[PDB]
Amino acid sequence: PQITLWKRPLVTIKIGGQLKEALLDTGADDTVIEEMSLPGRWKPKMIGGIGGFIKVRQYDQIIIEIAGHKAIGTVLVGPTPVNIIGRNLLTQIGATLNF
Amino acid sequence: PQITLWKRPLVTIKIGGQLKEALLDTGADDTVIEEMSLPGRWKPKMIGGIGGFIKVRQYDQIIIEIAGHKAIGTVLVGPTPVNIIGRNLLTQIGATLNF
Ligand SMILES: CC(=O)N[C@@H](Cc1c[nH]c2ccccc12)C(=O)N[C@H](C(=O)N[C@@H](Cc1ccccc1)[C@H](O)[C@@H](O)[C@@H]1CCCN1C(=O)[C@@H](NC(=O)[C@H](Cc1c[nH]c2ccccc12)NC(C)=O)C(C)C)C(C)C
Ligand SMILES: [Cl-]
Ligand code: NA
Repeated sequence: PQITLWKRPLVTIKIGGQLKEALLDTGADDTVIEEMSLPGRWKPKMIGGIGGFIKVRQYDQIIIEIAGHKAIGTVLVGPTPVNIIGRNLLTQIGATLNF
Repeated sequence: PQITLWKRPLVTIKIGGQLKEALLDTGADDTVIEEMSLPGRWKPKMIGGIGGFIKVRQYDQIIIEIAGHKAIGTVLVGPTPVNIIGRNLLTQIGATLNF
């Protein structure tokens, strides 16, 4: 699609068999989702944002669909205020910013 | 332009007579710039995200030139680690996400 920005760029994602809403976020290096169960081992990661840093769980090679596009990559799980699809997965679905 | 997302979408902006680097951020509702002087009255605001909230000053009807494209709107000023161009100005320069 071509997604304009008058509204939040919220799309449906599918992860773990579950549909969720997430923000397509070009300001995010990484993809961060609210607490949920994911398979396998995780590794620690610290991410920084507007209010400081937080610890998240990093899961690699997670199958996730983003607005109907399949991706397989790293998903961080933690106390994010909103599910965020970052550039690691935006690149996998071929997204660009255009003006 | 068409901006791929392999790297952070950082661009040069001009605001308040000053050149700065800022992140084109589709996930941001608002535009937030590091501490600087701007004209007019302001009001305080708390903005949230990863790591919690920071207090900022809200200035209205500010012009920012974003990679050569002028936009006017509300600009927040405060202790952001990264200058952020949010949707309120991305819309004005006709930015879209495409995939
Ligand atoms: C690996 C890593 O940590 N990378 C960082 C980037 C980075 C590199 N060096 C650093 C050094 C220090 C700090 C950060 C970095 C990274 O990618 N961070 C991401 C991140 O937080 N990105 C921000 C942009 C940003 C980048 C860098 C510094 C600060 C901020 C997101 O792109 C950005 O889109 C996030 C997610 C959604 C909204 N939002 C924000 O931070 C914005 N908040 C908003 O737009 C909120 C949204 C909202 C509505 N209702 C709410 C209720 C609760 C909480 C939030 C909300 N609105 C308002 C009005 O507050 C503010 C910029 C205004 C996370 C998600 C991985
Ligand atoms: Cl439009
Ligand atoms: Na599906």
